[PDB]
Amino acid sequence: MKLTIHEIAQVVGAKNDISIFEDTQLEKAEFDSRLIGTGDLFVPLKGARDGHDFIETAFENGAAVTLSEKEVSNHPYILVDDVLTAFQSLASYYLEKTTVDVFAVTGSNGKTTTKDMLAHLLSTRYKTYKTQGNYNNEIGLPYTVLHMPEGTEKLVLEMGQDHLGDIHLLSELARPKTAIVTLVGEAHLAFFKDRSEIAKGKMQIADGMASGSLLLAPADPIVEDYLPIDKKVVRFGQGAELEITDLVERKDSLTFKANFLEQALDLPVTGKYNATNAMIASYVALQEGVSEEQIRLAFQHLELTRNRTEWKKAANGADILSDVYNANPTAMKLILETFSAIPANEGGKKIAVLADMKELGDQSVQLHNQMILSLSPDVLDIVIFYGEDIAQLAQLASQMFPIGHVYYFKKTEDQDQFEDLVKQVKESLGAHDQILLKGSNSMNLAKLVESLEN
Ligand SMILES: N#Cc1c(NC(=O)c2cc(S(=O)(=O)N3CCOCC3)c(Cl)cc2Cl)sc2c1CCN(Cc1ccc(-c3nn[nH]n3)cc1)C2
Repeated sequence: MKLTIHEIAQVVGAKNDISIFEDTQLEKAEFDSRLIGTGDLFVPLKGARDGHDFIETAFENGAAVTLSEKEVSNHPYILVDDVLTAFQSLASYYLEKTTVDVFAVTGSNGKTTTKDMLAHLLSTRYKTYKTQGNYNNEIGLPYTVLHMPEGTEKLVLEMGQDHLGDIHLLSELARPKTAIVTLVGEAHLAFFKDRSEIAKGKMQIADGMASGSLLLAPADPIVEDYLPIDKKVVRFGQGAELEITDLVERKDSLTFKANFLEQALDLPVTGKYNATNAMIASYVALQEGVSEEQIRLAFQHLELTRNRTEWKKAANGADILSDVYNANPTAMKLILETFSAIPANEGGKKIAVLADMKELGDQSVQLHNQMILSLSPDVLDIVIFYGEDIAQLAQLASQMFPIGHVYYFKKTEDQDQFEDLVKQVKESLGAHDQILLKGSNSMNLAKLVESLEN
């Protein structure tokens, strides 16, 4: 991260006199104080708590400077109207400074996303960096940019949306050289009206691109009204310019042929969508001087990530939302908010299962308690709590919810009511229910999610 204090202040329109402080070359930028090391930039954001509360901890951990919306006594600080806007301005600047080629991709559906496939193909030739996990939003994307290893030649940025316009912002921020749009399987759509509005939002990905730049978009007509006018658009799907003409899905792998490729590709995954993802990633990689042979060998060893978190089904028909990514309090708040904003299926309830977050140190109990502000008796019919640090939150919810709408199960260094928790979830979960599970990744949460799926 080639950045100094005065340079950031310049870039973000610092409102304080920065010359008071040394112009130190910075190390990395973090919004999670646990990740701060010597020489870092702290970025205090509105999370489950406002990151301003953790500025002192950041400096104890070695931060050299912090962005801030208020004066910070006894520490170097960069005073701005809004930290996140500053963060985003900084990432956009960093892209201008490094002039890295940016590849923007939407839509993350399973265990081998277009973002991961594309980065993997570009890596054959180029120092390539990419969005890690699900860091694809107004916070994750700027973080990704600022974490790009010095010398990177190609940067693959996934861009997600929760509300229409989210992708416009990210595209205008990143100014992609090239973009890919894929459509997924909504199930239920949270803050989006219908499939058209979904497609509208995804096609904003081309908003920040220069005329004549390449955009891959599906053949599906839902995107038609939203096609850019001044980009080079290439469609993919049955009948379109890019097309899969043959496909064998085996045991645990798949072989397929794309019209524009000389030979079949082999992938060590299953599913239609993956062949499509492979195909469109391949096309772009070809445009970047990667050979078909390089692409074929590359796919012989492709990474599977965690299943990019979404909905599953229990074997009784219920809708499971298991959120494995990001075991931190803000991610807990946020998934609570998202899950809560989904309407319940006709005939069904909404159940949340919450377990202890880990590595919150001395602050663990209070940060769990903080989730009370994200729990609403109106939308959540049953909240079930599992762990030890989460006990006080369970108590708070039991006071704030109707009689009988909360359950707590103990998990300590000795006692463990996992067995009871499982029974209770099974008894409470109807065929038309929605159930959210969120905690750290434990063997038990994993055993639970599995007793439902089975
Ligand atoms: N709120 C909050 C906290 C965090 N929030 C995040 O990591 C975070 C996580 C997310 S996110 O949802 O995970 N996100 C990632 C980016 O892509 C989008 C999805 C987002 Cl959008 C935003 C934030 Cl700000 S991480 C974290 C917190 C609270 C405190 N933490 C550890 C800690 C422990 C002890 C002390 C302490 N205080 N006094 N003595 N010790 C201070 C901090 C770690």
